Amino acid sequence: KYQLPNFTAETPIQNVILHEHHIFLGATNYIYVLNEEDLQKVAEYKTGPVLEHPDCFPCQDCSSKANLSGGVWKDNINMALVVDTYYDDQLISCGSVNRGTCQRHVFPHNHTADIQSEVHCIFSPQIEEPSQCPDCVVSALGAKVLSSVKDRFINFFVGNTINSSYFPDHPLHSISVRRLKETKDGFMFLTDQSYIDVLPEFRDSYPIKYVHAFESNNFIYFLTVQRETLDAQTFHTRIIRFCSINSGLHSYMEMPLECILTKEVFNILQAAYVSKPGAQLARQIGASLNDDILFGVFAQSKPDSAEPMDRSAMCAFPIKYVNDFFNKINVRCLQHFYGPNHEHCFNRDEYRTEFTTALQRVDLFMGQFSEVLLTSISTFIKGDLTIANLGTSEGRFMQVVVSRSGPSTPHVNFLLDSHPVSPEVIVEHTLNQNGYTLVITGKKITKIPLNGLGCRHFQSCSQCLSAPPFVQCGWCHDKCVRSEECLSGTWTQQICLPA
Amino acid sequence: VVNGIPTRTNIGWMVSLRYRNKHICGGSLIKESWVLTARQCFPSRDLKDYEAWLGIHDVHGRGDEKCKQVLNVSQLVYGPEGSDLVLMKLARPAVLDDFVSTIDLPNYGSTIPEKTSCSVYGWGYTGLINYDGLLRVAHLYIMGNEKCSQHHRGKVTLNESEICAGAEKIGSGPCEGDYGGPLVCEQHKMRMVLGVIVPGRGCAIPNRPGIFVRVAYYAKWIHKIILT
Repeated sequence: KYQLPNFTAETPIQNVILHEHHIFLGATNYIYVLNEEDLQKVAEYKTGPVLEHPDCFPCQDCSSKANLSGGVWKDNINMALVVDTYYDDQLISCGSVNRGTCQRHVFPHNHTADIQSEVHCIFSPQIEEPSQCPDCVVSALGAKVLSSVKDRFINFFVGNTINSSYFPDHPLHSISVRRLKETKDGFMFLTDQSYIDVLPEFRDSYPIKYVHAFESNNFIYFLTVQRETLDAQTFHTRIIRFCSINSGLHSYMEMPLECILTKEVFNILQAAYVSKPGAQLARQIGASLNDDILFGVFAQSKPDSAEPMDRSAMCAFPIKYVNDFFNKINVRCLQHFYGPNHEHCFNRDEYRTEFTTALQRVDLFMGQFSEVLLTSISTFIKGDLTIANLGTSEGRFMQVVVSRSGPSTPHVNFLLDSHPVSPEVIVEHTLNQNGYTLVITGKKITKIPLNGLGCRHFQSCSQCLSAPPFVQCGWCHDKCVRSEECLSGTWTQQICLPA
Repeated sequence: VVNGIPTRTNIGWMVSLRYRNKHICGGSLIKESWVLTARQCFPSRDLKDYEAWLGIHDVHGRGDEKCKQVLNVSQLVYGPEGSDLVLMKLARPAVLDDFVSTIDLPNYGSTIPEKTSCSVYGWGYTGLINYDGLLRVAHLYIMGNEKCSQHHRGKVTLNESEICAGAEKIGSGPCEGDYGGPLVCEQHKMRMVLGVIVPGRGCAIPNRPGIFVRVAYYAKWIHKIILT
């Protein structure tokens, strides 16, 4: 039982951002602001329960229809949360509710907890092509939003699960790329090549969960769970990669990914973090001290389904190899976007390519976790060591060392609040290679230090001197901990005085 | 352009770039067959979709039947990796009456003294309920980069290839639909295009100058493309 900085909200936490020494939780009907230092709530802003209506349009609000003839009151799930800083510093947040319509909170030039005083909804009315809806960003039923500055424009890349609720004049797109207007009052799609959509026919058949997205090496990557093939029973994780451009989605390709036990396959990616490796791991997996690797915590499918069983395995893909597999000289065509029939698909910027074989890699834990459901991963370097921060459906949080050579057992293992661990995670470093992870559990965010922890559970000097050396604990008179974190002039890894 | 006025009459170097039939961007006509403009101006790669209207005053050509010249675009030549410059070749030279003129250009190494007075020009956004569509002009003075960095408060640091102009104490300046447009100054005697409008970090923010692209930094390259 550990004792850590422990903030609890009154509603579930979807999303989390750290900005200028504050923490912004994007929550059901709420956005919170906590202090980075102690996690005390400084400010709230109520995105609060909101009323849906055919007549009540998407950036205008209404208690002017509250009495209702066919209008429902609705919970405002946070889907996206982006701090932007190219323009004057602002929080951009995108709820599930008014056809997926973001608002900006503009921080005044000193109070940073002020999500509240200047807030504009973002929906410019559509006049050239009244069919389109570029201010309809997020999907109520699953979105990932990744924002990046490019060519002096703020760009938004967006994965959206989509369900054939044929919305007249406000459709959603499965992946897409749109920029803000410098007038800050609307997004725009640059050309008709800037979205790729599941075909109307398959929009239900079955869908595409978007687990993760990240930019690296001048491509944008999405991580995804979907349909080994259409109307084809069994599920599946892919990468999606395309050129980082405003102008549209360019070199688009989805390639399957396989995690295996050693074939025992883990086809449902659960969470993923991207980081550089430490030397030990580096050497082992193809290396490069300064390379991006995708750590992915996967899971085994309940047969004929997409729901995960309590079987986990994590395994790591360096994006440098991902690209090789994408680039090198076979290749199918995008069955869900084109027809399975008609041109382009009977042929070979312009084309959209599926891959027929996965890039496979083996569990790095070797089954260490093949009886629990890992739901969250994060990663860091300590000297030569690479360390996973793991999270579980049972609520367990644990720090492990990543290695092929060595089947390591976690040096930290314990219960966070009985609610499962959330895949949405923050890691932030501080000088000299420590820092902390922020870790969401049901509706509580916890500030687990990256480093000292694996010592705190030794209740006695002897025991403490007996700990795994890499953790670097010592005995500080009455407690067990690493040197920096020890008060007085004493501290050993060798001597216990007659207590 | 936000917080500027209608231009008395039309302006010779001014070019409206049009993608898929509506106007999208400004452009300075620098020689009979060359419009200098910004890269953020080309969503398509297919040059079919574009068209360059010359010697106009009304963004929609409304006043100007007797001056308008519409030309197809034959080539795009993007400038060096850093820049957002692109040189547009039109498929047949513009014909130079009084309504169509080229603007001059700086010498490669050249500077400009501070507080040198300038103008931006455009059919882009004006924040007006009903923009009448006429060319608009806003006046700025050239600020140094050294001060310009401190006016943007650490948010940006300018390359020797960027240049600043602002108006004293107020909000005015180019915006959406203005890009590719000229920042034009004068000193020696005549008029030169000295910066190229590229997207900012907000339109007409009171007391935060606009950063444009130093044409002087790129003049060599421009010349080796246009002179022929």
